[PDB]
Amino acid sequence: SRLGDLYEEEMRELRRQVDQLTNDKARVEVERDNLAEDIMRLREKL
Amino acid sequence: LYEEEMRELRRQVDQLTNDKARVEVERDNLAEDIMRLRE
Repeated sequence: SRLGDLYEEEMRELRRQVDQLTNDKARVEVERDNLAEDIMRLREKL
Repeated sequence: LYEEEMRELRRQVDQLTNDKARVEVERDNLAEDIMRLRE
């Protein structure tokens, strides 16, 4: 009943949080690597 | 067998959550060093 459907509402919500974090994490990695690029450039300008 | 899913997605989320907190620290320390540099 409401029980059968509730689990689907979870798997949905859970796989949704995954995709969120999966993305947000990729996006932080990019912030990260880029800050490093920036440090490299600033360093070669010595 | 349904739990296996509900608990994997549940772990997978905890993993990502930790992985992302970690990468945020990496990023932020980088940003702080850039400040330390230009500063």
